[PDB]
Amino acid sequence: RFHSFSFYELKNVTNNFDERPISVGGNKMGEGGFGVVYKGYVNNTTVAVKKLAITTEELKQQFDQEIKVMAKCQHENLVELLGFSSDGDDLCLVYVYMPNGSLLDRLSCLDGTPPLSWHMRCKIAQGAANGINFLHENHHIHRDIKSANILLDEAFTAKISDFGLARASTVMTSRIVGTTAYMAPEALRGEITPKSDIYSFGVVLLEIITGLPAVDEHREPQLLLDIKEEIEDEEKTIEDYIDKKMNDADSTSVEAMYSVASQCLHEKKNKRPDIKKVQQLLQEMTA
Ligand SMILES: CC(C)Oc1nc2nn([C@]34CO[C@](C)(C3)C4)cc2cc1C(=O)Nc1cccn([C@@H]2C[C@@H]2F)c1=O
Repeated sequence: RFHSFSFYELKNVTNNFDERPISVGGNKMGEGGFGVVYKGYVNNTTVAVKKLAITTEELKQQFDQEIKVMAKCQHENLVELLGFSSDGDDLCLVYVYMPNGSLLDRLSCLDGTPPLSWHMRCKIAQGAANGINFLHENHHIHRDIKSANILLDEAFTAKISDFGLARASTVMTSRIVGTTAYMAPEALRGEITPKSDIYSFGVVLLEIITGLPAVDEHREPQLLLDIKEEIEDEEKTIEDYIDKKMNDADSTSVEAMYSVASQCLHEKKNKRPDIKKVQQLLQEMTA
């Protein structure tokens, strides 16, 4: 069901992979560890084209791993692969365009976008949990859950992205991959489990509550997961950290979200809630 592109087609529709940012008149919209994301225009449709940039064989394995997961993983809250380019030296993945970009950039109001309302933040968290539930229900571990990997369409529907590190689902690995500021302690040690996705989602819930990135070079505490200490050690309250760029943050619902995040962020994996419980708790917050 995926359209095979020749590489030259993608070169043509991405202004020959103009690496300049969109604002500078280029085609680059963002980047990750595994490739650079470009805006493309194919058959009157705006698309996202990720050109993959780790040993070369491993890059191909991740390329195909995204294809295999995407082939079986279709959901409202998962980004949709449209096609690929495997011919040529470079590897390309073509996705449905997401007009409102990443949750990370929207939380930071990048490029002048308005602050997200608390009501929309709750819907986004629910949508993201629905996507993770689909992955876990179909026996997949994302392994890179983070706000940069939660994309938003024109209606701000949340869509989980980047299944290159995804795995089927005790099991350990020589390769520790992920985003350290979001990873569970067991994941930092090479353990591979769906419970590590829950911990990373807890950091995301914290980013949503506070509007702060998971790590900020010029910030103390520099890691957001550390603020869970100040709350439990009574050094600070969740009030002190609630994003001030909001006018509709009911205290009860916000404290409800911190509770879900706190449970997700227990260092012991087996004490973490499962995704269905996380779904249930998040639904109960808006009820
Ligand atoms: C987060 C970055 C990397 O992506 C985007 N940023 C955007 N910023 N803006 C706007 C518009 O007006 C603004 C003020 C600037 C917001 C629109 C965007 C669309 C995207 C996009 O469609 N991005 C992906 C779609 C599908 C998949 N993947 C995964 C990487 C794999 F391919 C994507 O990254």
